[PDB]
Amino acid sequence: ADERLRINSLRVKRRWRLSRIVFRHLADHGQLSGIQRA
Amino acid sequence: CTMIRGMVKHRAYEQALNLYTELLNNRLHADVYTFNALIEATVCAINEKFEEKWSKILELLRHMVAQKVKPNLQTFNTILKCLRRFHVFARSPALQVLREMKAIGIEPSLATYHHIIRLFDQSFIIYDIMNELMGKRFSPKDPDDDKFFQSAMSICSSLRDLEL
Amino acid sequence: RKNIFTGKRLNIFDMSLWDVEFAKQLATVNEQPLQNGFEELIQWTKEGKLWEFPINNEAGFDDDGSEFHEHIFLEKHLESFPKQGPIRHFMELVTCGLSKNPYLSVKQKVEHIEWFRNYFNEK
Amino acid sequence: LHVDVPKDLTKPVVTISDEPDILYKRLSVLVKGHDKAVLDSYEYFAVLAAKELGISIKVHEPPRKIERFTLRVQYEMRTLYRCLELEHLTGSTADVYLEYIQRNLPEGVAMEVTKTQLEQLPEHIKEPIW
Repeated sequence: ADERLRINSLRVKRRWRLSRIVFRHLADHGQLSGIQRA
Repeated sequence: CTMIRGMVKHRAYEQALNLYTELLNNRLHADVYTFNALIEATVCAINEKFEEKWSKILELLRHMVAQKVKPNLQTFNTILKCLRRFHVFARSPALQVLREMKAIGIEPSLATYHHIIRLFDQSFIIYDIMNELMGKRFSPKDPDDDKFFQSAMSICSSLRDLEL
Repeated sequence: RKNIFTGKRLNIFDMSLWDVEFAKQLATVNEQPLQNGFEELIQWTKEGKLWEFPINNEAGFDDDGSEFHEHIFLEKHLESFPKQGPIRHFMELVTCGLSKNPYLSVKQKVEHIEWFRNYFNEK
Repeated sequence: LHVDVPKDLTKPVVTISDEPDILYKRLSVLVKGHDKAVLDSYEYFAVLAAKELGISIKVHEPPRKIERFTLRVQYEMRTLYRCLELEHLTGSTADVYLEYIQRNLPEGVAMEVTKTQLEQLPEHIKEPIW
């Protein structure tokens, strides 16, 4: 990370880390905290 | 010292006494725990009557003072546990041991009273022990401390006293 | 009619793994099961499993005992670089950037500076 | 326990040090939750504790926030607030009160405690350097 940054300096539901289908499945069951569908 | 403690732990009492003798022959000194182990070995030696064993314990204690080694709680507790095995003959020596241990400035533990009570329960000493212990808070000092209350309760059952 | 603590006494005195296991088996005589929830919380707190209250968000972290002057003034590590050239400009900027980094320790900042030193030395 | 009661109890050891205590002018405890009933119950708990410990407390309700996001299938998240301002409390009283109310923080509720300590000017700044 540091090494690659140094040279450069000189010059879907990824929010929850779930598959987009799965987030629906979890949220419908009420499993996610505070995710109420409206 | 460690060799003696090991043999005493694994019931090689005669060998422990012998190794104590070459320990003395080497002009070396023994520690407190080894003296406790030698007390255990002396009492567990077979074919000796109470008087000779008690004299041998006194002789070990004389050696211990001669070596400038100060006794601790475990020494007196070992003496009383060892002494439990000799039933009625042991009662006055048990009081003498407790009085000496108090006089030297070592505080009694629960295990001490446990051993004394179990020696006499084979009985009014429990009243004096309770009178001394009332209101006092204890800390872990001896492995047999947890056995005190049980034994004490047994006394209360044998005497049939509810206030105790 | 006299208490048991008065009478004749011996009168003979006047005033490694073994120790570890001895202490461990002393620990046992007062080893009882937990009696309620508060005792369980106390036991876990002593074991360190539970957080301390009130919460301190920087608990267990001291940043190697570093001081602010070690984080904010990092220009002492630029002495071996050119003192008035364009490299001085670039390194002054780099140390300004590092001094405004709250996520890095002093060691990481100085090793960044050392990497820059080495890279320029080769070039 | 009708008869069998503990005869004496080990009160914890609280030693009065010599170092002077911290002084807090204000202490704002903002509790956030997905449920208004939990926040109301926690408000009642905290207020009762504050009155009994002698701390001066004032409660209000900051505005609710809504996060709406569509994957059409639409989801929503509610964030409700309750702000408890304690005033004129020392370091030890504040610390113990916070320990209590944070150990008793209900499920799903977070806290943000802002402490405004009172301090004096450094002796270096009392007069200019000559």
